Amino acid sequence: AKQSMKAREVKRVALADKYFAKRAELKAIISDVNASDEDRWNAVLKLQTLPRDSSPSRQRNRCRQTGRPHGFLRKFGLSRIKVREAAMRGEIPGLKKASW
Amino acid sequence: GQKVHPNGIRLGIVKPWNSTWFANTKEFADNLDSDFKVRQYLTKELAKASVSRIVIERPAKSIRVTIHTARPGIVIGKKGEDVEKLRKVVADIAGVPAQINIAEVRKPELDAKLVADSITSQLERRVMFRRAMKRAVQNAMRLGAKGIKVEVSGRLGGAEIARTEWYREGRVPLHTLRADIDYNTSEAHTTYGVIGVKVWIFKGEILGGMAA
RNA sequence: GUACGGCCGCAAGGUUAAAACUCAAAUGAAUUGACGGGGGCCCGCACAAGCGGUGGAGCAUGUGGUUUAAUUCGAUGCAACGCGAAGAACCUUACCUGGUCUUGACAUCCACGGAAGUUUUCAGAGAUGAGAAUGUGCCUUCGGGAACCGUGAGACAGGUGCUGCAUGGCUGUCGUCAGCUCGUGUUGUGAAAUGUUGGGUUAAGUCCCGCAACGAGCGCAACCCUUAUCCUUUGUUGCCAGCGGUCCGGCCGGGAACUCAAAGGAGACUGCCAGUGAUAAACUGGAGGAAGGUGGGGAUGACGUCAAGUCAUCAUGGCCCUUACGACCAGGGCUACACACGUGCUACAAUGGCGCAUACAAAGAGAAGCGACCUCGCGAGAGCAAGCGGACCUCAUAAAGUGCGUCGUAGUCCGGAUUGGAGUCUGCAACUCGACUCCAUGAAGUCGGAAUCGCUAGUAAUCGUGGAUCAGAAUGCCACGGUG
RNA sequence: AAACGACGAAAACUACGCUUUAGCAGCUUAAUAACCUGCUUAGAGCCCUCUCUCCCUAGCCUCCGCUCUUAGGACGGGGAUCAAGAGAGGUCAAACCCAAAAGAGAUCGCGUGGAAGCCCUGCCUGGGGUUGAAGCGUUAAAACUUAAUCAGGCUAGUUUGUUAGUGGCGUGUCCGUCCGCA
Ligand SMILES: [Mg+2]
Ligand SMILES: [Mg+2]
Ligand SMILES: [Mg+2]
Ligand SMILES: [Mg+2]
Ligand SMILES: [Mg+2]
Repeated sequence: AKQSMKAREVKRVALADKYFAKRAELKAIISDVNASDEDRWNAVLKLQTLPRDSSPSRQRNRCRQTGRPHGFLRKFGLSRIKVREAAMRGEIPGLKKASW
Repeated sequence: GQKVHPNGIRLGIVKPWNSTWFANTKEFADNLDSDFKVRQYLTKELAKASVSRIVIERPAKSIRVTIHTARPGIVIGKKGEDVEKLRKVVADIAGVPAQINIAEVRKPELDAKLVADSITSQLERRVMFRRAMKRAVQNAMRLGAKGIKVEVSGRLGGAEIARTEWYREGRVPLHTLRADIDYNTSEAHTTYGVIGVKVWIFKGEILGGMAA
């Protein structure tokens, strides 16, 4: 839960949610073979000097409440230690200890 | 660190939940954070009125917060407008339209939090810790309860060594899966440090489980 | 019980028997714990019995040491060492190297000014400096307001820095082992004892009897979750018992007997007959029964022990740094190494590999998604791309099995690692550092000392599939069924 | 190496308190009693807050969003005060709570048939596309249509290719007869 690391992660979202269209169209163009070599090279050179830390696959999924950089779960958006205390208190509509 | 948390095992038998709306793997982290924020704001806004439980619901993109307290006079205020005034701020916090409900408890000394409260207050105002403990025990026993186990950890009576002490009157089962075990925990802040207060309350045998 | 003194005795010594000086104790009977190289009984794959494995050999992360700039933090006998880490190319993650800073990257605050803002121009790898093209988004009395930027400090930040010998919370072990206590009464002047002990019995302080014990709490079981026979309800995306057309496909016409789907129940309780046992509890057979003695599996971990482990999820009383331990991004290193170790995958070849018909599972995940086809590629997958928050579509012709052939005991048509090159998935970028692919060299190894570990039934052992982490990167982790 | 035990016998909100009534329970031979208790309700003592008993008005409402307007009901608007009684409650209000509207009906927003810019086209002529830029129309309509017309001074003869003077710091700081770009 470091304050220094808690701002870079939100920057990596507030900047990656803005370049969605340009990056999508560039990926489509450079992925479709029906293009021109000079245009593709210019596009990739323009893409690479875009801010580095704004890439979608350049941020580790950080926990919501405590920001633990390991064990992040898609279902709850929380780490194991916090989902334990959440499901134990009973705030998760349906989380009961189980037995198959 | 030895006993299992009783609420997490009594969730699916008798004890109701505190959040049971419907989300799909996308907004529950946000819903959980909103619930935590509204609860922590409610605690700070009603630190004087004895408040025990807060339940949340989300029917059709709208948030409902139900508070179970014993002093609704402070929260209601004169002319019955402070409830709406704070509903405004909780709606602002939650974003989606909000509504609140009050479930004032008659004779609430059997509530875990409200029976673990005001003893923290006596310890803060330096009333004798043994007097506070025996008063809490007698107050929890006089209302017809069948057993209260409250655990006190850390500097009993503003001491200098974090010790472990616990009283037990009546019977307080922990392995029976039909016994209503109301459990909670609170903390007391004093000039010498912090003290922990954990309370289990055995209501009695409840057969049939849910659906009354 | 010593010296002197008297007596006795050959002697050894015996007998009578002090004083000076030191201390506030020296003791005996009994009780509770503890301990014994004291004893007895009982229990658990604890031994035995078995069956498979680990030390022998590629490889994988992990551990100690070494090197290194760092080889990022802790875990250190069971109870750390495929641990946190449910997946380190940069980002990452706290370590290292160069450069920018100062109420700072991120928190409330005043004096005001600009709507916030979108595209590009440039110097620098970058850290962030200059700036232009621009926009004036909704609103009170226009000594303007919310929102967002900008500056000036001071009211403030920040710390994955340490202290788990201040702690909360959490977790593991003893240990699902069976004990740990209390109320009253009784006994002994009393500390204390009884209950809790003793025989049967059990998984048990489980049940019975006797006994100054009688009861109660935490406790052992049950109440909680699935499986095993049967009942009813609802019949779609499923079934075709019977009937019909039929493109031979359940396609529908139909239906709710069934398998399946989720809701409520009957149901195994020593209930029985016989023996044993104390005319008990119980144990053993047998009968019914789908199941029999707890019917079969899982959570639930009793008072307490280990200054047990984490101030590195988090919070946290004190020290602490306040122009740097706070903070800035790029490149490296966490992945390295003459070594030793825990664990596992991979093989030793005739029950075994090579290929060609061919078969039966459960449960799962799916919209920045799951992703049928088709055109292709010896192969990875490329292009085009239907359907689907899904009893509808995908992942996903599962294998072991089976019938054939084939090889013939050989470093092997075994074993699949190292090597040069080739593309592919993937994320801005795979020299450090991914995985997949297939052509090519085709290592080691041929059941492995002392030791040593796991299992008592649908379990060992084998075969494949599924799930979470995540741009991809599982021999690790968690589950699922088949054989047996 | 350490570890004492003293005073809710200095009940710390009254939850309005304050009064009182039946039973229960801890107490023990069985009971009572204090209260040790909570616990169903009774009534008013006693401070109370709100809607009231005042009058005026017939207000009044609700499906269509507006309307004279329709069975109807629990429906109900302003002004000073309260004499004594009555409902609730206790620093009490949203939701929980109890059942709703009959029709007419302009229809404003909401969708227009001949045209102003963007399509060869960077100034601008394009009817071949179009917008509320023009007739118009109810809970809806008298349908209707942002792309494909060749080509112009269309960045303007010197910017595309011959080529020429000095309205140039040219060159290691350089004055330097000169090499070389316009
Ligand atoms: Mg403290
Ligand atoms: Mg002598
Ligand atoms: Mg015995
Ligand atoms: Mg039987
Ligand atoms: Mg990733």
